[PDB]
Amino acid sequence: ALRLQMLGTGGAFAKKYFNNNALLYAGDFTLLIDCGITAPLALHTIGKSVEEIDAVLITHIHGDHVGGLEELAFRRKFGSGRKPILYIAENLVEPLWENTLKGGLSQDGVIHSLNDVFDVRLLKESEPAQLAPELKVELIRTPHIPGKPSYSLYINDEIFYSADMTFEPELLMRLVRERGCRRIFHEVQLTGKGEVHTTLQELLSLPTEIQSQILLKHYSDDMESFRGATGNMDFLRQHEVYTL
Amino acid sequence: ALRLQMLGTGGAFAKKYFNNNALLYAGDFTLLIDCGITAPLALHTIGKSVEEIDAVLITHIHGDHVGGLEELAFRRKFGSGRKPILYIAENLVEPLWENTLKGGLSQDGVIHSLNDVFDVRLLKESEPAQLAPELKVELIRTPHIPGKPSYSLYINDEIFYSADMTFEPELLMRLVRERGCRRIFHEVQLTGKGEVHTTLQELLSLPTEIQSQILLKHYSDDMESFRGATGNMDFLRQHEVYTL
Ligand SMILES: [Zn+2]
Ligand SMILES: [Zn+2]
Ligand SMILES: [Zn+2]
Ligand SMILES: [Zn+2]
Repeated sequence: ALRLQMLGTGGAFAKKYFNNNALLYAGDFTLLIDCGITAPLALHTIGKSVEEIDAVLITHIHGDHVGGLEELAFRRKFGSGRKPILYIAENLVEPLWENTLKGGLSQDGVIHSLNDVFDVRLLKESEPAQLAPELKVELIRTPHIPGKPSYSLYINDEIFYSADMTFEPELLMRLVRERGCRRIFHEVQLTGKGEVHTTLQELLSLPTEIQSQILLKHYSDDMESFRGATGNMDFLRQHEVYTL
Repeated sequence: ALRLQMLGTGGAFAKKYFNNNALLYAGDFTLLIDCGITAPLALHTIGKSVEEIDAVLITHIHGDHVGGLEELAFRRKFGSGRKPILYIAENLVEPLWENTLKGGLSQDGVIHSLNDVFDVRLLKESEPAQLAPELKVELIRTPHIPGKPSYSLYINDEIFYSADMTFEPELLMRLVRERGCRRIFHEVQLTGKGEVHTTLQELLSLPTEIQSQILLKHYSDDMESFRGATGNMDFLRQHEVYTL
């Protein structure tokens, strides 16, 4: 059975919680979903070696989702030398390398492209990929920063992992209505206007049945002020291991 | 009098110590020297608001020195809106923006260049700059990664801050002999071959008088195994406030 453990559950600036990055365990296969500036410290905190990461999947380009990749890449290069598999949309490959990782990683005789530190495997929007015997993943293009591609994930045909996105209640409802969706992991912006994130006020306007599927992530340091005030939804606990 | 507090004293992969980033205090003026993936968490740990950072100086492009700049930039943009001053060599401006920060920070109507999030002030190699009444800083070009510009700092005409560099004992000796150098903060690679860092074995070959000036930084998680074995040198303590 698939297992999920969040390395962190926090929004980009939270300090009680690490960056919102997920570990999925399918048998011996370990997928890291996003790898922010705190992911190395978070891995250390739960006692997980970078050698145990079989693949990394990148949902969009922001420091709390890609800022730890340089450390992961170098440590694997200097350790066993095994390049982690990197799952990513084609339209994020060039920005991730050319505008994010190249500055620190590149070195004349040594590292020239993403392929020198990762085993790059492109995912196509709405084309499911069997990552491992019990782990199927489908990218869904969703909005976050205008003009920048960002993605959510549909897992094993029944788990929606929102990653970072603005409010899309028809998407949620359609996944539950047409695609068998049973569990939803949704980011939430607890205070302020939802310009590039989904607010708690927005999620509370969802129908009761959709709220019952939702565990909340990517949240700020005031999360404890809201415990018990999220209707039928609840907050993911950082480092807890969930089955499914 | 000038004061120094390391946000972290660790090498790039250390987990007992944060990334090797320095705070300098000259009266009310606060300079951050480098801003790695751990710098936001380290600032939080010592209770320092990002609003108190008056300027940031970048010695070279690596995640443990620039990987926290995206979070600093965004938090200042969304907070008081005051752009931090960024001191940097001209030949690092384009790689820092185009190949490191642009991917996550850029946004069509909003952020197009480094100047949209920083007040960029170029430093010239070997041209001292008075940052504040009691803080003069001079970039010295030193080797670290072949083909990449990286810099050390000469402060108030008498403090050498090595930042990241390979072994340059004639430089040290010449600064002590010709330029009045009284204190040296030097990176150290405790184990392994010194390909892009200075090893402890190398520093131990320095003359006794030069060792007496040196406090060690950028060190790995096995630092405590070496305490008392560094001749007349000693290890910097993370978060201690030093006068000078
Ligand atoms: Zn995020
Ligand atoms: Zn984001
Ligand atoms: Zn370094
Ligand atoms: Zn470096």
